[PDB]
Amino acid sequence: LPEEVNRTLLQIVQAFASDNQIRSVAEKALSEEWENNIEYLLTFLAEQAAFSQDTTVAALSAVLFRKLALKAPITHIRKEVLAQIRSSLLKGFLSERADSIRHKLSDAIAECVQDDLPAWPELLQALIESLKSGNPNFRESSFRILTTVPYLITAVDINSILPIFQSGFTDASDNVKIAAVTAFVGYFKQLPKSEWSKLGILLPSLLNSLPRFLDDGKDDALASVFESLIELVELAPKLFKDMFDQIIQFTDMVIKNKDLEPPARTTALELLTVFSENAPQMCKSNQNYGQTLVMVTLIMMTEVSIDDDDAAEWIESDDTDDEEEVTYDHARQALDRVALKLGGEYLAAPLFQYLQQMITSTEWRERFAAMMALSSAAEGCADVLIGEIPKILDMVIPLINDPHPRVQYGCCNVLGQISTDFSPFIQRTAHDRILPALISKLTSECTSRVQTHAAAALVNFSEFASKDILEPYLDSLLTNLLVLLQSNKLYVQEQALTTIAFIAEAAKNKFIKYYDTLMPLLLNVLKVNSVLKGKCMECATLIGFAVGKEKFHEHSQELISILVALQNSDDDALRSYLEQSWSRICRILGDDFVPLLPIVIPPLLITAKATQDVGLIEEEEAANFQQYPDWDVVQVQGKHIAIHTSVLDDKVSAMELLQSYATLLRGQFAVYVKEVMEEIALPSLDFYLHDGVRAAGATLIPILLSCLLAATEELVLLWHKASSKLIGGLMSEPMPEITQVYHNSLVNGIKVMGDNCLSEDQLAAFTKGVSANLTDTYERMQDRDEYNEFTDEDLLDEINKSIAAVLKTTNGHYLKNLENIWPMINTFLLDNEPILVIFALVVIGDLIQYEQTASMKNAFIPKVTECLISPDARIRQAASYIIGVCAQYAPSTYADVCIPTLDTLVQIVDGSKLEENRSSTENASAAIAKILYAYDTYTANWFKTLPTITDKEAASFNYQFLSQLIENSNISAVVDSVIQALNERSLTVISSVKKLLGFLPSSDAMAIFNRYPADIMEKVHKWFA
Repeated sequence: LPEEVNRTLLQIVQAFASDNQIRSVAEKALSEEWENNIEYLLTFLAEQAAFSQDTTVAALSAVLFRKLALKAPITHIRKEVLAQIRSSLLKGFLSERADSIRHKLSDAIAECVQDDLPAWPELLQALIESLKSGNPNFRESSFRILTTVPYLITAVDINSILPIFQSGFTDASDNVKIAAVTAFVGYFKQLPKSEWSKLGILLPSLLNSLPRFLDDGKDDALASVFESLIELVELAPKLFKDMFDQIIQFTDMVIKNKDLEPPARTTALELLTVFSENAPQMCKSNQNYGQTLVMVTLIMMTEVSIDDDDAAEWIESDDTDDEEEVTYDHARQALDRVALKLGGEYLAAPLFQYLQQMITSTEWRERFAAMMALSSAAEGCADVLIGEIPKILDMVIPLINDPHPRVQYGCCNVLGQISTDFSPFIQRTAHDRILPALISKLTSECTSRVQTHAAAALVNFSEFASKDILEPYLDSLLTNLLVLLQSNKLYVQEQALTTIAFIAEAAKNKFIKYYDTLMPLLLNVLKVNSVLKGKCMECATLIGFAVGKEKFHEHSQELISILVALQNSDDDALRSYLEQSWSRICRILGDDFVPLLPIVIPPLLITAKATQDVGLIEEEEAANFQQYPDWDVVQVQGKHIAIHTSVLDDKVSAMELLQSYATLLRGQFAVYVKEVMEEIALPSLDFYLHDGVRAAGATLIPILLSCLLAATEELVLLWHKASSKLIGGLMSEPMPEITQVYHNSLVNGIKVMGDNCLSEDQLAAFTKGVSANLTDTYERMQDRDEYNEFTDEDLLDEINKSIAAVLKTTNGHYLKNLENIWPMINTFLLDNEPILVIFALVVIGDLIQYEQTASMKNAFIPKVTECLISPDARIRQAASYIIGVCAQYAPSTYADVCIPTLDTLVQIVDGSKLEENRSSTENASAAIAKILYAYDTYTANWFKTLPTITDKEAASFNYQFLSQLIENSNISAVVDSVIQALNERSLTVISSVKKLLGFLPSSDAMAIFNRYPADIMEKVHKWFA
């Protein structure tokens, strides 16, 4: 560099070390003054990083160099100057640099290796030498560069690179070892699989180098390696098959060694568990995984109240978790997660081997652990455990009265967890065992923690319990809970209110009995602490719904005044109990809520208008932004962003409430429609960073319209704006799941708005979207390895609904646009994948409903007649509906196919009468009835397919036909066929039947409804003329 340039830059970069003022003045100077100067700047910084004897200036420059070299970008730099930079960087790397500075140089160097940059063979050469150096920092930094630039691994000869890694794993220095493993795993995460087979052979060397960490007592570094291995299991789990037992045994060995600090034990557990989430067939196929996993997690769950056998510290504290019981926490999460992926088929047996034993230990911690373990595994193993239910209770329930209060707590928990996981069956079956067990723990004989947890477990039970089942136990439950309500400890009171609330909600009308006593107790609590009052308001309004409006009106006025007070006064946890309560009052009050809207809606508007609160951010400026629970950072197109997740979640919550107020208030909500639609719903579709928002936006639309419609041009303006943005969203929406919501949204919009609600350019725009969606679905299904082991059906189901909706609103005229995507529809019809076939068949049936299709008759009847006798009942269903609809709307143009196939329909109609394909064969039945109407042996066949109970449109036709086959000793089958249809709520046919019964003796007539029980004879009486 020119000598002047140097001291200019030297001064500025020295201003960087320091204060805001001196350091911002330097920042300005650089960003304002320094495409004319970039290569000088780059050259300067690279020289500083390489040669400056000042640590701080050196570091700074290296970091700056890295930042500015991406921004440049490095590609657009003069070959002449790249070379100089590369050489000085390399010279600095190979000189005497402090460890931290070599790291930064390494990362700068990485910025100068790029596929389209001129070849840099000096780097390869310097790395090969450095890996052989006796200075650990040279070795570490070399693997680091191969971590950042993994493609360099491909550029080295295979017979050099393999020994490089084997040496890496084996190195004297732990830091070198960590860097080699990082680099090794990094390889897999940056290169295509076609390249993997080339380092894969090394996994054994890596695994074999593991026990050495334990020998050296270097378990903290073991944890780092376990973390790289965790990533490798996600990428290439199969690679570990057949060294499988050796990693399993090794992690077993480590987890059991309980004077290791926990990091190495918890990461080893994570390694174990992650296999089940990435290679379930593998873990299932070896008995040893399940066994080690269960054994190991049971041990860890024992690690509670350490050095505190009485649990003194725990009885005194609140019912929140002591998050300092880390290994215990990890163990239950693990057991849960594995159980979920492998199922009970695979782990009930090993689990129970160990439970039996620990249940009876004299170590309380083990009896506890057994409860917590069952409790963790229960969801996952539901499939098997749902039928070992009395056996479970026999083991669990004795401990309800265990000497030790934590075992008691433990027992309450299992009863709670199980009540949820085995619902609704367990409510029906075990109330006689469960409720008394729990109720007995409510008494003030027991400790605060246990009483509260028993009360907690009662919520779990109640969620899925019948009012009828709970009824005999209410008095007992209530009297006990009232005691806890008076407890002296905040948390006991709070749980008591919540338990009462949720019991009440289940009890419904059976709770009316208890209302007069409870409600003033509740009012007094309110008049007297945010969670208490919120939990109290929640309890009051849940009680209010359970008892109904009239009864709730005894205190509603006062309650409402307290709500208002609470809302407008000087925890954000309260805001929610308030919101949900107002909303619950509106479900109780019906139209009487309307006066309250001006209290309740304004705060919801504010929240529901939160903008996409985004920070276009920088690489380092992330990991710290990531610290916050309330924030998450993602990458859009390489360049990153910080999104305030909490705020966006809150927007959704508020939109949900706006949506339910609209749904219940209907016409009454009309005053808000324009505001919510334009300032909330619609802008929400452009929230590309949060799909909940986008979805809530779409579901709001038709509900808003329907509200304005019921009250009253603006409706049209709004609808036009809305439908347009939905349609345009169909082409640009990346998530198929959201795409489905838009279509469903349009269908609902169309049903609200009625006839011809869409314009011609809209219809064309909807077709491109439909086409893009059909295109992207085909391409995803043409997807499905050496290393690895309904959202599409649902989307297509909805697209069928939108197309039908659009056809109906246009009354056929959409057939013109429909021609453009016939190639799509055709490919589908003759693919193999049954889902695409069903889609196309269903579209086809819609086309025919609107004799102008002959154009195509020749193209799809061959496939339809195939489909008729497919193994797949959903295919037969779609096909027969098509044939039925052919005869109905296009009778002369399809007379030739319909009558031939008529025999096929008599055959398909005869597994037919099952639940699973009752659907299919009911359509066939209706299909033949349709044909017999459009154009005697056949009709007698048809009859032997009644009654029709599952499909509504089919049933509609068959009994219309049955009514014509009459008005223009089968008599008890005739009547029954009809009674069954009504009774099963599938579908004037009655008028025809009356006349038939007229033509019989009074005693013959009466004997038909000999068979029928009282409840359906109550209904029969109220059906007849």
